[PDB]
Order: sequence, then structure tokens, then C-alpha cells
Amino acid sequence: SSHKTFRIKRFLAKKQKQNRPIPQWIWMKTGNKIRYNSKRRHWRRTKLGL
Amino acid sequence: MDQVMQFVEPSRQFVKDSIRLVKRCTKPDRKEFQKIAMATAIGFAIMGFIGFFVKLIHIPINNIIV
Amino acid sequence: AIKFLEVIKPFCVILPEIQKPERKIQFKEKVLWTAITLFIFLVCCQIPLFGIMSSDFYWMRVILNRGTLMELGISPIVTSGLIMQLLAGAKIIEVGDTPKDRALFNGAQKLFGMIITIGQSIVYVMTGMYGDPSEMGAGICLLITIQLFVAGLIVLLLDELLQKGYGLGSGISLFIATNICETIVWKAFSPTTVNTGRGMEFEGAIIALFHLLATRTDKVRALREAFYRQNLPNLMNLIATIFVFAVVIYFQGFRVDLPIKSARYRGQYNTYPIKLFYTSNIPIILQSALVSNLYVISQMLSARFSGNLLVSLLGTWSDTSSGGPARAYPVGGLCHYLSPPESFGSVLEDPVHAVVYIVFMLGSCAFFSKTWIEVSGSSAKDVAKQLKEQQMVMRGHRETSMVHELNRYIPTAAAFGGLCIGALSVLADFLGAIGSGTGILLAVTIIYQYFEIFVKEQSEV
Amino acid sequence: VAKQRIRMANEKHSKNITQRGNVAKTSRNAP
Amino acid sequence: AKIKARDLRGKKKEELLKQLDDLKVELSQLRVAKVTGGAASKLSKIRVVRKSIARVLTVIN
Amino acid sequence: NKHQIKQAVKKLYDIDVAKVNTLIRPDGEKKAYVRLAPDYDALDVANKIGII
Amino acid sequence: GLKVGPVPVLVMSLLFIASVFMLHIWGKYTRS
Amino acid sequence: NEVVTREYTINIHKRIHGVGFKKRAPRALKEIRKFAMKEMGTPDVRIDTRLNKAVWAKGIRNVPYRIRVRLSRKRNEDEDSPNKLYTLVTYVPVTTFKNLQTVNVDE
Amino acid sequence: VRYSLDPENPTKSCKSRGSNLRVHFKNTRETAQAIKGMHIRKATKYLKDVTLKKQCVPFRRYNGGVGRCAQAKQWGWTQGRWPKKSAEFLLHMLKNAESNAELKGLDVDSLVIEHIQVNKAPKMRRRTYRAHGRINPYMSSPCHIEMILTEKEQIVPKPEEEVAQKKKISQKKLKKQKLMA
Ligand SMILES: [Mg+2]
Ligand SMILES: [Mg+2]
Ligand SMILES: [Mg+2]
Ligand SMILES: [Mg+2]
Repeated sequence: SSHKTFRIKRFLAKKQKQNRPIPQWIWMKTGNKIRYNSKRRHWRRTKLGL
Repeated sequence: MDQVMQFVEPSRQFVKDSIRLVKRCTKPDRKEFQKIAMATAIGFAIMGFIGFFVKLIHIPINNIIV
Repeated sequence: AIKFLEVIKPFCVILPEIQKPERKIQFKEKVLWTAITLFIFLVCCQIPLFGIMSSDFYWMRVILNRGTLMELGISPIVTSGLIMQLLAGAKIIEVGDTPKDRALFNGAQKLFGMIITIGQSIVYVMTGMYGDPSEMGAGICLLITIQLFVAGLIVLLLDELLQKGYGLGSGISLFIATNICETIVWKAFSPTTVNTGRGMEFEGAIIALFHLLATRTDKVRALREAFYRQNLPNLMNLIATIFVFAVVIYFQGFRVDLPIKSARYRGQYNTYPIKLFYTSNIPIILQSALVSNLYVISQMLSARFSGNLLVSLLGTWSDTSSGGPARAYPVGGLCHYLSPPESFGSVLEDPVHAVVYIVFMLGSCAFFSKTWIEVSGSSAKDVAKQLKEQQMVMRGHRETSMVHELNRYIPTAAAFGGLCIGALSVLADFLGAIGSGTGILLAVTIIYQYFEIFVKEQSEV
Repeated sequence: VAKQRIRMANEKHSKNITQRGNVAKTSRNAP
Repeated sequence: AKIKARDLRGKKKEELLKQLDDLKVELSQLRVAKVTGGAASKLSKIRVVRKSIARVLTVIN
Repeated sequence: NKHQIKQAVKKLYDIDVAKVNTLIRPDGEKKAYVRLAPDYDALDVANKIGII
Repeated sequence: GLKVGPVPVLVMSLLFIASVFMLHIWGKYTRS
Repeated sequence: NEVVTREYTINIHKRIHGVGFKKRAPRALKEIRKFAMKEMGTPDVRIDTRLNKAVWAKGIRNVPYRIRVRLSRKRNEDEDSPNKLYTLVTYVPVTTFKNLQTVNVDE
Repeated sequence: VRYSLDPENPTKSCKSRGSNLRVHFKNTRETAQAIKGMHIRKATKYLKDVTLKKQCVPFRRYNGGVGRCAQAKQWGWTQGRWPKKSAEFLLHMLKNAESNAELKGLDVDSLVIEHIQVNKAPKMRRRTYRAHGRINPYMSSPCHIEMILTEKEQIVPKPEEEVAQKKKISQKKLKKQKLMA
């Protein structure tokens, strides 16, 4: 909501920053296996639960 | 003073922009300045000498032609 | 539009073109293409034209770019290049925005350069800069056209080959830089000698020193003669050129680096450079024109209307026959105020005039630089459109707010960039440095590109 | 601004039916 | 002119506090450069200046 | 806090500050809207800082 | 459009450069 | 005589007979466009917005019974278009429909 | 890349193929069987009629529930339909194949569809929501297509109204080329 606690507004901010694609130079790394960020979240498909 | 400030202010501000642009300019640093200086000298020596020789060599050949 | 492309279309359909290199060429191979390219051009310069008979001078045809196969230099091919982006910038020509049409558009540029060459070669034959046709005959005149003409096509064709990845950079810039370089080196080590009544005197300024530092018994005398000649080059002139070289080098690095990034991909941060010399050597060239032909008009005008104060005040003229061609001298009035001082003693003996000319030269250079950007399509709006077309943007800005950010520096870089260009030239000429700023700026900038290219490939070369 | 221009401009647009494929980008040609 | 801990051992406290302040001023300028389009050289200097800051504080502590 | 930001701005850049407004951004960073005294030109001060 | 190779430039220009010599040499040594 | 103009009366009443209320006016346009193709043989048929306004002037279901139109076969200036010609259907306001024939219009 | 069959005279054939194409496999297998053995000009003309509903594709194997039409009598069959996407997809493959023939310097007016095969591609997953809180598959059935064209002694020049058409310019293709240039 608009009414927010500092603790919640800080938890939500960290969940916002983790929701990005991987850098493309990570692919060229020597022993790389990651193809994409498998931990992507969508506000509508799955809920943070808090 | 219209006719004074009507030309003084722009020229005065033109200095303001000029100084400001110089502060924002990335200026070459002594190590960067030295790197190019030795670079340009060598490159200058190459082209000029190569041309200097060619101009010399055709001198006798020019004499034969004329 | 229709009667512009359709006219050009058929002609380029037949015109020649060089093929691409399918896979990237190795650097040491590129050098070898470049090395052969520069050698060929130099030969063409040293070759005097065949058939120049009456007037321009056999000695001149032996010694000197005057009278060579490169009499026109690269001005014809250059003239089309400026003419082209002038018309495109001027909106006189509708831009055929497709890669193959754009190649064809470049084809029209090549055609114009060839057109100019024949136009210039024909004109110079008419004017008699090699003699009268009624004396030489047309067959000799025709040979003159062919030699100049074919040279332009070869020179035109050679530069592209280097541009197309077979060599390094641009041949025209290489040649122009080298000529500047050979000019200073020539004046520095020429073994040629000139018979002063005291004997033969070496043109090579450095040669003359030791030649005069060994011959003359009093080394105090040679401490002046070699360094303060007036009919011969001096090592002081070489000294300033060295100092000017350092100055130009320092100001080559000045630029405003704006952060831009691709709108499509994260990271990938790149910088758009706004060079201080935003308008290159164009402003002085334009400045030269107004100076040169203002004297021509003011000279002619006073002759027919010497009695008018509207003309006498504008300028009083004199024909100074100082050996070479009669040198026009503004006796007084505006034109004299719009003329340079010739000697250090004159400068200090007339400080007020020195201030006026110095100030005017700067003001002219700045103005021509500022106005040139709007004409040449290099203003903020044009640059923004280039970036928008290339999918580049400033981080945190909208497409429309890029124009505002560029306007902070582009108009100021133009005025301050042009002002510095003129100022540097004035100091260089006040110091009599060989070639002034225009040559030095070009040579310094050009060697940097090849320097930069070498550094990249130096990674393993 | 006169409100009658809404009608006049609306009617002008209707005339584009007869010039499909060559409709003027800007009718204020000057500038 | 790189900062090495051995060079800092014998210096006075106020002398190291001054040296610390110069580095902190330097880092702030680099952080301004990081967002105004500084060259790759200035960006690489951030980590060099940060560990120089740590070295001085280490020798002070 | 605002008092700390105001004192830091003055000491770092030797300017005077009229007031400070602050918000915490959705990404967790704190943004400070620092207004300078009328005898100071933020456009000039930005050039000193290198922003413009 | 007509295409061209890089060496054909060098070869054609060289023959032209050779052709220039003939102009200076033959044009003189027949009239000297 | 590719560029010709004629004036027609289209009996919309018999064209839309039996059609549902919500489809009556839309099908008048479809029948006007079908009529134009038959008389002029041009798949590219353009219906003037004033004729559209006349067919809808009474709502979706109470469409006018008869309507006087004008068909003009014109040359398609769009060289890209596969159809050299096209028909333009305009509206002719009439007080009465009695004794109105198919009339050749000369421009 | 391997095709199921091999051209009999490889010097007189051109190939084309496509994979993971989002056109129904069942409609397309029927559409391809119609044009098997057709001359390319006839084949191209036929598929354009299918789009205009002037000629039907007879549904011979996958005909469960398919309706009857008067145009299926042309094929000695009662069931026929007009799969527009299948026809359009095959018109693109034929166009690609015809260009391949030109690249090899073959007489495009003599080409016959000699081999043509439609294969099921891996199925794409979506879902539909059913009564009582149940979820069920909603699967697309894409196909692979491959066709080999061969020269025969019958020649059909191209239609006049087709050779006179403008080489359409695509602005979006110009943009990307300019960006690369
Ligand atoms: Mg929900
Ligand atoms: Mg059933
Ligand atoms: Mg059923
Ligand atoms: Mg439920």
C-alpha cells in the first residue's frame, strides 16, 4: 500500500534489484553454465508473500 | 544601459560559456601528453624522411630528363 | 529530386568500383598495402608534367607541387567532398537514403571530382599557365589534360582501397600529412645550395648551421646568419614549429565526453566525443576567402572610383612589386586594419593595429565556425538524430532532452573551437612556423589515427 | 482560436479518400 | 606514487589523516566521473583508490 | 538526516544551503533535493562539481 | 556497375607510371 | 472510357430484407459495396464518409429504403496498388425518388 | 541437414525447408499432398486460390469432422477445406525454393514439386482453465517442411501480371541495413 513501513519498503527494494537479466558477458566466462536468470519474478504470476 | 548591456551581456556570457566548456573538457595528462608526443615525433620522422628521400632520388633523374 | 537521381543513375551504373576483402586482412599486410600506396603517390608528385613549354621556367619544372603531375593537388577530389556534404547539409540535394544509393551518391561525388579535374585542367590550359594553345597546339594541351585527369582517377581510386580495409586509413590524409612533413623536413635537411655572393648557401637549415658553423672563423657571426635569414629559412623557424607542435599536441586531447549507451542493451556504455576543434580547419579556409577576395574587390573598386571617400576610406591600395608577383598592400583604411602585420618590429611599433587585426582574426574564425555547424548539419539537432538513428541515448534522459544536453557544449565548442583555431594560426605565423596551424593540426591529427590503429594491432603485432 | 476550424479541418481530411497513397504529410506547407 | 603500507609506517597521525583526506576527496571526484562519462581509466582508478584508503586506515588503526 | 546532509554539502563544496528535501527511492537509495542560497548558482556549482 | 580488383589498380597505375617514362625518355631521345 | 460517372438509385429495402436489427445498417454498406463492384467491375471500391453517414442517419435498423448514389470510376494514382482503377461512391441528396433513372454524368 | 529423399539429378534440383513453423501440422500435411507433383507455376497459382476460397484442399487422412464442399469434387473427394495459413506458409517456401533455383542458374519455369514432406515439430505448451479448478493442455502443433524441386521438359512462363509487379521496398529492412552500415 501507500502506507508502508521502512522495513517493508527495504525488503521490497531488494526484491526489485534482483529482478533483472544476467549480464551478457557472464556467458563468455570460462566455466560458465548459467544461460539466464532462473530466479526471475513477476508481480502477477507469483507473489512475494509479505 | 540598453545599448551597453545589449552587447556587453552576450559577450560577457560568452566568456562564461567558454570558461565553463574548458573546465568540462577532458584535458590530456602529463603521462598521456608524453605518450603522444613521442608517438607523433616518430610518426613524423617516418613520413617526412620517406618523402625526403624520394624527393632527393629523383633530383638526378630530373636532371637527366631536363 | 527526380531529375537529379535519374540523371546520375545511368552514369554510375557503368562507373568502376573496387571489390571488398571477404575476410579481415592482417595488420602487417595492411601496412604493405599502405607502404606501396604512399610510394606511388610520392612518385607522381616528383614527376614533372610532359609538354609544359612556354610559361607558368624549366628550372621551376625541375625543382618544384607546382608544375608536377599533382599541380591541382587533391583540391579537385577534396572540392567535390566538401561540395557534396555542403549540398547534403545545405538541403540542396535530396538524400538518397539507401546503402546502395548512398554508394551511388558517393559515385556522384567521384564523378564531380573527375568533372572538376577536366574543368580545372581545361581552364588552366586556356589561361596559359603552361603556354598558349596556339603555340603548344591542342595535341600538347590534350596530353596535359590526360596526365592530370588520370592522376585524379588513380589518386581517387587508391584512397578508397585503403579505406576499404586493404590498407590503413585514408590515402588523401596520408598524402597531405606527408607533404606537410616532407616540407618541414626538406627545409630542415635539404642539401640544395643557393649562391649568395659569399658563395653557395645550403637550403637545409640544419645543414647550413654546421656548413656555416665550420666555415666561418667567427662562430659569433654564424650565430646570427643561419638563424635570422630573410631570403632563406632559419633554424628559428624550425624552432617555433617544434614549439607549435607541442602546443597543438596538447590541445588535440581537449574534448567533452558525454556518456551514452545503447537503448537496446544493458551496460555497453560508450562516450560521444565533442572535439574542441569541432569544425576542423574549415573556419580559417572560409576566413581566408573573405580576406583574399575583399582585397581583390577593394583594389578594383578604388581604381575606377578613387575619388570617392566611400571607397578611399574603405581602403587605399598599392601594388608592391617586391620581386615575385606584385603584392597588394592596403595603404590605409579598413583593409589595412583587416590585414596582418609582417614583422615583429611592426607589431610593437603599432600596437593598436595589432590588437585590431588579432581581434578580428579571432572574431572571424569563431563566427565562421559557429555558422558552419548549422550549414554542415553538425548542430545539436543533427547529432541527436544521428544518435537516435543509431539507437543511442543518454542514461536518464528522453530522446528530446538529448538535444538540450548537446546544446550545452556544441555551440560553445564551435565558437571557442574556432577562436582557438584562428588564435593558434596567428601565433604560429607570428613565429613564422612552417605551415602554420592548418598544416600542423592536420599532420598531428592524422598521425594520431594511424598511431591509434598501430596501438590496437600492437597487442600482438 | 475559432471553433469553426474544427469543421473546416475535418472536411478537408475527408477529401483524402480521393488521394490515397499521396496524402500530404503537412498542409501548412509554409514553413 | 602508489600507496604502500611500508611507506606509511613511521609517519605521524595527523600526517596520515591528511593523506587519508586527499584520497577521500579523490574517490568522491571519481564517483562523480563514474556517472558523467569518465574514461575507462578513471573507472579503473576507483578500486585502486579504495584499497589505498583501506591501507591508510589500516596503518592508522 | 537533513542536518547531516546540509552540513556535508557545505563543507564538501563550500556553498550555502537554503533547505534540504529528502526521499528514499524505491530501490532503497536516499535522494536529497538540496536548494542553495540565492547568492549561489546551482548551474555554476554543478560545473565545479563536474555534473555539467 | 563495374567492379575492379586491388592489384589491377597497382598494375594499371604502374603501366601508366611506365607509360609516363616513355613520354619523357622517347620524347627527348628522339629529339636530342 | 475507363473514367466514367453514372448516377444510380440503390433500393436498399430489398437488399437488406430479413436482416437482423443489429446487422441492418452494416449490411447496407456491404450491399452498396457489392453493388458498385457489379456495375463498375473494380474490386477497389471506396465509399465516401458522407454516404456512410447517410446510411446510418436513421440508426442501425431503420435504414433508408432507397438511396441515390453516384459512382465514379477513377484511375488509381497508387502505382504500387494492384488495381489500376477504383470506384468512388458518393451521396446524392434527393427530395423524391420517383422517375429517377440511371443517368450518365459528364464532367 | 539431411532430407528424407535425395534428388535424382542433384544438378537440376533446388531445396527448401523450415522448422518449428507455427502452422497446424494436420492442415499442412493435407495442403502439401495437394501440390505434390505440381508444376511450380501451377502450384503457386493453386495455393493463391485456396486463400481466395476458389479451390479446396481435399482432406483425405485428417478428415474427421471436416465439411463437404463442391470444390472437393475436383479431387474425387467429398471433404475439403481452405487452410489459409498452410497455403501462405507453403507459398513462402516455394518462393524461397524458386530463389534457390535462380542462385543455381536453373530454369525456374520448368520446376516440378518432386518431393515434399511435412513433419511434426516439438509441441509448444500453453494451458486452458477448466471447470472445478482444473487445468488442461493447450498445445500448438507446429511442423517441419521440406520440398525438393526438379526440372522437367514442360515450360510454363510466369504470369504477365506477376512479373510486372514492383519490387516492394520495406522501410524496416532499410532501417536495419542502415544501422549495420
Ligand atoms: Mg493475484
Ligand atoms: Mg465425428
Ligand atoms: Mg459438430
Ligand atoms: Mg477457482
